[PDB]
Amino acid sequence: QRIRIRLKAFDHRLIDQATAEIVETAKRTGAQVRGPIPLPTRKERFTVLISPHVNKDARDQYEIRTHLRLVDIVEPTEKTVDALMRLDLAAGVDVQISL
Amino acid sequence: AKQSMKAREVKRVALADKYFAKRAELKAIISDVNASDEDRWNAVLKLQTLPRDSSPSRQRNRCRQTGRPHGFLRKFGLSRIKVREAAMRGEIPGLKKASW
Amino acid sequence: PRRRVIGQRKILPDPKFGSELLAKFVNILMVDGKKSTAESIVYSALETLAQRSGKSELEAFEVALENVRPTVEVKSRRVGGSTYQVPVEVRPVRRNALAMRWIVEAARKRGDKSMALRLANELSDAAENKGTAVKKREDVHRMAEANKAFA
Amino acid sequence: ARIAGINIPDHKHAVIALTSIYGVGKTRSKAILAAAGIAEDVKISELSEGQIDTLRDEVAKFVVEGDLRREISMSIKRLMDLGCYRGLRHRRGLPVRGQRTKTNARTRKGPRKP
Amino acid sequence: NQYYGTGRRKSSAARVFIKPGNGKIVINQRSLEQYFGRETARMVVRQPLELVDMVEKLDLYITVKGGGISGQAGAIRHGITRALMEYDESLRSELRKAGFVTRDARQVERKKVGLRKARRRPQFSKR
Amino acid sequence: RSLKKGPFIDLHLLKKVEKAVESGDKKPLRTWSRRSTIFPNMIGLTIAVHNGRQHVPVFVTDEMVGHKLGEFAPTRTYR
Amino acid sequence: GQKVHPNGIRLGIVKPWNSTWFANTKEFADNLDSDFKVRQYLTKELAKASVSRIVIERPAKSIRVTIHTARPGIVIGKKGEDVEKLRKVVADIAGVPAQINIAEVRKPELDAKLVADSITSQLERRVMFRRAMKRAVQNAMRLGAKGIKVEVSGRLGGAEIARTEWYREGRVPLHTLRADIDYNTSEAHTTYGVIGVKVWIFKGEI
RNA sequence: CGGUCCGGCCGGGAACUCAAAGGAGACUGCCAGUGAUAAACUGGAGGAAGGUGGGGAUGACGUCAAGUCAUCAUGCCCUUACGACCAGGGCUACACACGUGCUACAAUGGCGCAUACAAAGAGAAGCGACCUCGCGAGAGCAAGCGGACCUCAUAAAGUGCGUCGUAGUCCGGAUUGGAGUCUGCAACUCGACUCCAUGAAGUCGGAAUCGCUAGUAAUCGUGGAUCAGAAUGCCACGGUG
Repeated sequence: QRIRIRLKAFDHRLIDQATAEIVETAKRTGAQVRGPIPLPTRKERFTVLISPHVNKDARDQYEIRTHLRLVDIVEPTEKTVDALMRLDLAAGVDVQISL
Repeated sequence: AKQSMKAREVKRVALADKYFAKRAELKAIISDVNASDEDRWNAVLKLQTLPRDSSPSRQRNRCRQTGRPHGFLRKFGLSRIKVREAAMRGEIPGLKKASW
Repeated sequence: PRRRVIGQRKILPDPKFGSELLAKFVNILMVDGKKSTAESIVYSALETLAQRSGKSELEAFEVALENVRPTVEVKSRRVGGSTYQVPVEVRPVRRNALAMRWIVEAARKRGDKSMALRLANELSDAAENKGTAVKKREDVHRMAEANKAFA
Repeated sequence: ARIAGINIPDHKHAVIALTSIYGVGKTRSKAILAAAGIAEDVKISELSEGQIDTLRDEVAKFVVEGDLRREISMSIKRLMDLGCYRGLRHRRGLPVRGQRTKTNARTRKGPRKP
Repeated sequence: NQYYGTGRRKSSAARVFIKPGNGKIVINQRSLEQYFGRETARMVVRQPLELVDMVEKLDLYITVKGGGISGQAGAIRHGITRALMEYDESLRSELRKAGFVTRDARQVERKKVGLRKARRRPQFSKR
Repeated sequence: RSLKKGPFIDLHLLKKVEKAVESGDKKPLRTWSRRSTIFPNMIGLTIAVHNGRQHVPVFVTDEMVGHKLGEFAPTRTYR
Repeated sequence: GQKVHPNGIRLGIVKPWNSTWFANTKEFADNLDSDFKVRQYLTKELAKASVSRIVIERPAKSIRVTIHTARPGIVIGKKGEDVEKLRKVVADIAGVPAQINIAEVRKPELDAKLVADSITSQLERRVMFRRAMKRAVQNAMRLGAKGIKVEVSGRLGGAEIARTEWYREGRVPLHTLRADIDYNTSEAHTTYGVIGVKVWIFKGEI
């Protein structure tokens, strides 16, 4: 049918490297690649008190940005499927394979 | 927190996994269903014979490192102080100071 | 502004008449950022204050302002250990601002039903050289004439 | 005019005039006017006497009048004579429904006294 | 042909397509009077094609998202100015002097820690 | 203000009450279950309800049915 | 005044994270706790191995740990039996299969963690604090550091009233985010309480 | 541009909004004048932006033996108790005084009907649609959604029409009585919410005092953390202004 790949990471350079690796794996296999479409970034935020006792007015605001990429292959030759299903990507990147 | 407080939390988690996972879910199901035995389902009396610590509502989220019962964050499982300590040392992935 | 010399912000003209005076009047009458609520009041008051006289609207509003506009006011001063009141000459922009603010506070201190009616009556009184806005202008001029020695 | 609820309602919109009865709020007033067949925006004047008799016939279904005062007095008296927690809170003029007494009990305690 | 211009304000972004000749204005499949019941919002939208004499000389097709009444009206004004400069490019000086080519960058200031609002600080007691 | 799926009563107190009514008049019932609802079969018995330090004797009457036991044992001393 | 943590303020700017995995909310706290336990065990076991930094990354269904140490032969040992024993228990702590790499710290005199550890060890050996601080500063500066300052605090030399002392050489621009500032701390547990040591090492910008 | 149940919905298109990665752009760079021919300052052009463009993070040496031994770590005392387990109670008391807020005293408003325009977020022992039942809180059944897709989720001030007509009122909602819903072993002390009923003070606040310089104050809604349940607090978001 068709395979879409959802990539998640906290660093955007890492997710871009992973997406580049994926599109090279696919195009060098001879499949067609739709993407990579940059999906909106989900940035969680946290506000914590930096004092051990009181001092509520003293706080630090932290955040975690989750970067999203979507890669679609329209006709996934068996070559493409079993090529990408054994790709080696960075540790901080989460990859989903939907069929 | 004291050692006894952490031991209490551990025991409560264990009891909640043992009983309320299946038995108390069944009993509360019998209690909430309107179609079943509107007179003597007997489930209400059996729900109180179970240990109290088996109720998940009696668990208190404490920092996984210190046991602090206040300022907890479910995302990290730590209190605000230990969250900040780990964040500044670069031990929480992706977390950094925010500005906008 | 200890050192700050400051410019001027862009006030938009009135949608109905195209006057900056009426726009600032609506701004002064506005509360809680409800500009549409204040514009209806000002327009109803100007309409009601139009048929009475006969000189359209803008003209009636300016005639009402001419009687409330203060020429000279007193500025408190602490030099000789007591309340000095030096009568200073009012600038035209501050003149219009004071006139409009006085008319609004006088209309809000009235017993009529709606703010449109209160405004219409206050403006008609001002055109007739009476009311509480003209009263306040005469109070200010009186206080200036009393302290003319301190110019 | 006058209703089975002795009280005399003012001559104004029927939905609001019927509120003067002790025990009839806005919802019950609307329900009375609906079950009777009278519009809500009509004054008490312009109402025929046959229409006021109709309103009386409908308000007779509710316990809304010194009768209701009696039922409320009976409940508070039962609470006080029972000696329960709410009975004691009623005896001492203190808030009954868990409100704080450190500050802000001025409706039950009245004007403050040093 | 269509001359396009993108206008923006606080949270709004208007897509304005102008075409040669008529007095028609359509905002989001609605007329100007239907879309803007506030007369200031209509005066702001009509404002740029008044310095340049266009009564029934340009047809406007507008869509706008985000923001409120005034933000959307300012975004439409900005987009109309941009489309007019795309259409003639000699009207640049007039729309500059009027102040319409400037993007109003006034955004809502964020809420800060320890303050009740962007600048509103809590009530201070000394003694 | 508990749902309408039946009132609550602690089971130990329930069995104590049945044993007390089936065996005839007895001594006051010492209990800590201030949260139990007073049932009609408790009319006539005197339940000693804990209030924090003592067990306050509460002679149950028909007018008390529906209340919780702790409603008749004040926990705070104020003079 | 209180200063921002110089490491955390530069995370993503010029400083990398010590934990580089991705996880959702479900496994985030579990991974954090497991990383904490792994780092704790490794710091306790390799106390005499000059371990300066423990980087933890979690591939798909495993964990690999990189130990930055200035004594790699001690961590590895004869025929790697020691690092094998370390891996076999890191795998138990983390639950998933484990892998351990050893990264050498070529210049221990330029690592803030190792300098702080050296100073705290000297303080616990009853060595004069001024001497230790100046030796650390000199060793770091003669090895090409652009700047260094170390600071010790709390009952120095057994004093009844605590005191904070700091020595500074070169350039330490804590307000420049482009500045590569290596910062770490350590505590000396003495007979008179805790003495906290802080070290800043500046290694240039960009 | 074709088709259309008029719904970007479906062929399609890659233009535009937008998404998110890279780049450009602002430097007193240019012009004029002043100025020790210096640094700079005043104005102008151009430009989306002009003079550290707006906001944030960033807090020097030190001061207050300032706060925290109750996050944590750490250099006298207890130890069949100053340790540990349990049930109930208390932290929620109440003559009173203070700080910080919310709601008001109304007509720039209350109520009724109709209708318009956001942004930012959260969600798997979770968010939970549609439909049915209930006056309602909710209940039953049961999709979709680890989510630019599904759900929370109807923005509200606003606008149109009607009414109220200055009164302790169709303002105000306190308090109290009755009847319920949900969470939870369990709502008595001591939960939140709904319905019916009741309708305190309050008609703009003494001495005094606070915040705020522009998308700011003022006002209007929205979301999140903690959390089984329990926000008028906190943290954030946009509308009008």
